Amino acid sequence: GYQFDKGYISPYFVTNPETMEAVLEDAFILIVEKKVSNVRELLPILEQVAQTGKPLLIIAEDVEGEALATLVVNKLRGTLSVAAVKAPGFGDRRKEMLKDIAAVTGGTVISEELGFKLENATLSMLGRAERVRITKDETTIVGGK
Repeated sequence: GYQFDKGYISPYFVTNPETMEAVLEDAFILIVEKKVSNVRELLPILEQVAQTGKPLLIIAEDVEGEALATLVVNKLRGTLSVAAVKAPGFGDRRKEMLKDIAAVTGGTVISEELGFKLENATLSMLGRAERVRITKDETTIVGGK
C-alpha cells in the first residue's frame, strides 16, 4: 500500500466511529494542486461522481470554507461518500508526492499553475483505488489502479 502522513481534514468524514477511520472502497481519487475554497469550481466534478454512486477522495493543498462545508453536509446527509485530505509536504516535495499518488492510482494531477482549471475536470482524470483508509494522521491507498 502507498501511505502518506496526512489524515482527514474533518472528523465528519469518519465512516467508523469505533476506529475513528474513514474507509472508502472502489473510490475515485481527485488530485488537485491548489487550495479549494469556492464551491463553484468543485460542483461539476461532484455532480459527475454523484451519478456513479462511488466514493471520492479529494487530495488538495487544502479544502476550506464553503467547499469544505459542502463536503461535510453531503457526507452527513449520505448524498455523497467523500473524504478530503491535505497534500503532504511543501514546495517540490509536495509536487513529487502528488505525482507519485497519480501514478499509483492512474489519475492526473490537476494543476492550476500548468493551466488546468478544476471546473473542467472529468471522470477520466480521476484515479481509482480498491481501498482507501484514512485516520486522523495518515492516508493509505491500497490497490491503486
